[PDB]
Amino acid sequence: GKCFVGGNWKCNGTKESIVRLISDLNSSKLEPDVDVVVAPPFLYIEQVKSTLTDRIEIAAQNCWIGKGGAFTGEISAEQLKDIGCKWVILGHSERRHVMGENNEFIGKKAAYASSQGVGIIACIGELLEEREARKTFDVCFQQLKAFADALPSWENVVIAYEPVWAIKVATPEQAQEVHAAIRDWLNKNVSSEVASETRIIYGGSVNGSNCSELAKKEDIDGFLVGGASLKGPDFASIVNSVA
Amino acid sequence: GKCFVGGNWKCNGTKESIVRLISDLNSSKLEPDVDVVVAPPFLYIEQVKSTLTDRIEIAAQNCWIGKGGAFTGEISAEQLKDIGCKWVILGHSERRHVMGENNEFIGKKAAYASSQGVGIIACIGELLEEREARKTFDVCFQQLKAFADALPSWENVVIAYEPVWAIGTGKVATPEQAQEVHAAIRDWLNKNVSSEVASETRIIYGGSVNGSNCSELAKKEDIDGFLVGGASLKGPDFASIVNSVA
Repeated sequence: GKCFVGGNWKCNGTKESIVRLISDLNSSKLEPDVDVVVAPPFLYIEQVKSTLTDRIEIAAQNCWIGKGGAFTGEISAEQLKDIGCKWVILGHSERRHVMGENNEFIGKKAAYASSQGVGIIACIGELLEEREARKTFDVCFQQLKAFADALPSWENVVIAYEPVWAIKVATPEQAQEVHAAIRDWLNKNVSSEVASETRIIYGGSVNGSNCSELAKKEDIDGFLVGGASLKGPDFASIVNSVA
Repeated sequence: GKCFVGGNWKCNGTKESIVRLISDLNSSKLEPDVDVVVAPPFLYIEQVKSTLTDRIEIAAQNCWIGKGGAFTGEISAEQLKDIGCKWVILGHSERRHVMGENNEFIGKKAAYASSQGVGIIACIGELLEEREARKTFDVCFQQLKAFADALPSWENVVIAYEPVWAIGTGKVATPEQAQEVHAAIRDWLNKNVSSEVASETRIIYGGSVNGSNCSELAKKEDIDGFLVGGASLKGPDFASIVNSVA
């Protein structure tokens, strides 16, 4: 098994800014035993695939619930396959909470994307109001079950825990607390082999100056990086922290 | 005062299929003095921009309500401007009725994309039940109002009337029915915005347009062109639709 670091560029970047980011990612020294993924906005995925080192695999940030057709504005998983993505981010907190995506909806995307041979970065996490109600685990478990009930296999799936409730700062102990509970849930509700093989990555706010103490935690297998992924040096330091 | 014909490819296409569609579009002869636009899925916009005749301008099919940032999965209007789009489709019936976009949400996108210098294809239209209740105009007028209240300028705005019962159903509106609504839209613009906006703004018909039925629709006084769904995926068919509006 290998640790996993994904860079979610979110809704950011231009042709010019992405040339510079690709330049700095290409010149980075990245340790070889980490799986590295970046997720550009749809428009720029071809430019990234063409000029970024093939040591880094490419993810998209979303897809539609089913095959293509009369869904203006949407991108299908078979199109993600066609353009060269190996991964798609599903259930990101911003799509759940700004954009209203519910669990059944996200579950349909996971079933369909995996059916097209695209890996899933499956995002889960609870709001501040839910943690306060002592429902951290109820919410994360309900979200995991929706992925589990839809997926044909866990082989090409990574789980990202997003402490949405922080937005204070989550401690490495609070992060590890959830990652352990997630891995336990897999053990009890899927299998022992899935529980040990599935990477569980931390998706709270992470940069090159706070990743090292999170990386030491037993059930933190890497990171889903937000804003720090827009800068080569910061991102490379996060990659190298889990090597 | 030019007619306007847009092709909405929707969620369709691969590199390979789009090569074939681009080849067919490049090989057609398009009558001059028609604004022609195609809307590829986000992934393929660069490939289209690079290899499709620059006679045809490029649209995107959606964008976010405001500037970029922490909006995973979304494309901002300044990114559309960066990549070479001159138009974005907003308020398409599929985003309203399948994906839940409401009038105010759509209006925010329209205002923001306009602020980035991207043209608007503003879609309105009524459901089968609403036409059955004789609310066609109520609904269309409310949808126009939401665009008019949000838009800080009507430069580079085109209105697309899509009778939702006609999208992908093969039940095209008759030329008489379409003309009736287009006339009402233009009168609404005359009364509620300005007579300059009313006479200048292209009002295009969407809903099962194909190479057969475009000629009689194009004859109507207030139908200024088309927003083409399924037929835009076939190069020769789309070219005959462009050529109908001369």
